[PDB]
Amino acid sequence: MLSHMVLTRQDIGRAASYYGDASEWQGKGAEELGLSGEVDSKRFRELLAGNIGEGHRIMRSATRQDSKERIGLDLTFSAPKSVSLQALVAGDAEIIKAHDRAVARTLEQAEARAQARQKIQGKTRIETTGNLVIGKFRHETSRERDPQLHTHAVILNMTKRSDGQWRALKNDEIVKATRYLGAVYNAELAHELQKLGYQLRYGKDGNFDLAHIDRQQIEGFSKRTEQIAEWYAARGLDPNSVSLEQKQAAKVLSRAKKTSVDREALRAEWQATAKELGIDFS
DNA sequence: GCGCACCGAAAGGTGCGTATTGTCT
Repeated sequence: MLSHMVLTRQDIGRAASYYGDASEWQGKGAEELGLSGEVDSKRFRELLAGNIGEGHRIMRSATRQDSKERIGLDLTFSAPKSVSLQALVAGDAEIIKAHDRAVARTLEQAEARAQARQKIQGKTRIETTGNLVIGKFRHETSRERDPQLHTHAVILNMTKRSDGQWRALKNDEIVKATRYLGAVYNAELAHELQKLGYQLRYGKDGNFDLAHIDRQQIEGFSKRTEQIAEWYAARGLDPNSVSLEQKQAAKVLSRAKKTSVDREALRAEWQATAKELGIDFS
C-alpha cells in the first residue's frame, strides 16, 4: 500500500517523530547536500524548516501568510499483512531487506518526477529537476501493536533547479502518481519475495499476500482494520460507498496514539498469537 | 494551478489542488 500526506508547519512535530539502518537518506538532492547513510535528526528538523544550512538563505519566503507553509510530502509504504508476519513474527530478515529495496526503487521513480517552477519575464516554466532529498524511516508496529512493516518516506519540500537554485517542490507529478507508485512498490516487493522462494496469492485489486497464510490469520493480526469495520457497522454505513469525510472519521477517530512497549515481550506475544491462529510459517 | 493571489525581492516565488486499493498513515 502507498499513501501520501502533504506535510505542513503543524505536522513538523509528527514528521520529526518518525525518527539494517532504520533511518536512511535517499535522493540525488540528498547527495547534493552531502547527505548519505543514517539520517541525522538535527539536519532533518532544519531541512523540514527549509534550512539548507550551508550558510544559504532560508527557503519558501514567497509562501503566502494566509496559506500553510509546506515542509514536505510523506509517502507511507506498507507491506501486506502476511509479509509483515513472515518478517516480524517468523523472523525472516531478508523480507525486511526486500521491503527496503522495493521502497528505494519506487522512490527512484518518484524522484524522476521531481519538478520545480521558474518564472522568466512573467513566463512560467515547469522544470523536471529529477532530484529529491528524502528521509526514510522504517517502522514495524501498528497503532494497535500488530506486526506492521511500513516506511515513512519523508520527501522534503525542496529541489535544486538546473540553474543551481533551490526551490519548493512542485509535487503534482508525484502526488497524482501515488496509485502508480504504489503499484511499483507492489511489483518490486513481489519480485523480491519470489526470489526468496515464497509463493504469492493475488486477489484482484493488484494486492497480494503470502499464499501459506490465510485471511482469518491475517485478520487476527489486523486490529486496526477491525476497529475501522466496527466504526462503519456502528454508523450503519456501507464501506463500499462511504464518503471521504466518513472514511477519514472512521480511521482517525478509532485510532489509538502510539504508546510505549516492551518489544521483546511484544514479539513473544505475536509468536504465541500466531500459534493460536494456527499459522504455519513453513 | 486548470492560473490566481499573495509573498518576498530574483520583471522572482509560493500555496492552492492534487489524492480516492489496504495491511490502515
